[PDB]
Amino acid sequence: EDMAKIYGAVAAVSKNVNSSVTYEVKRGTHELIKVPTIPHNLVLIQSDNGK
Amino acid sequence: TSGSIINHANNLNKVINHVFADKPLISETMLKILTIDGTTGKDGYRNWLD
Repeated sequence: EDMAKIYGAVAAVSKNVNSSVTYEVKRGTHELIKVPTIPHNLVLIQSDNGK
Repeated sequence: TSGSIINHANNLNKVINHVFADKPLISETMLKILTIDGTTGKDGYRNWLD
């Protein structure tokens, strides 16, 4: 029974090692909006008689 | 190294926790010697194991 207890203690320590890590890298990634209409900012002015 | 200190502390906590689950590995005769000072009994074995 004592040997069973000791081996369980040692086995638990041996399992405490760590395999790896995982993470997502996203810094600097910004979303893009979409612009439907091109701004022209033009106005046509005409005389009343069209001169 | 701090790596050794951290690794030793966590590993020893697992050993102490395991040996006191179900039937304790150490007998009640030995626990009484370590408990006289005032420790709970888990700490006495932990201190002795160090």
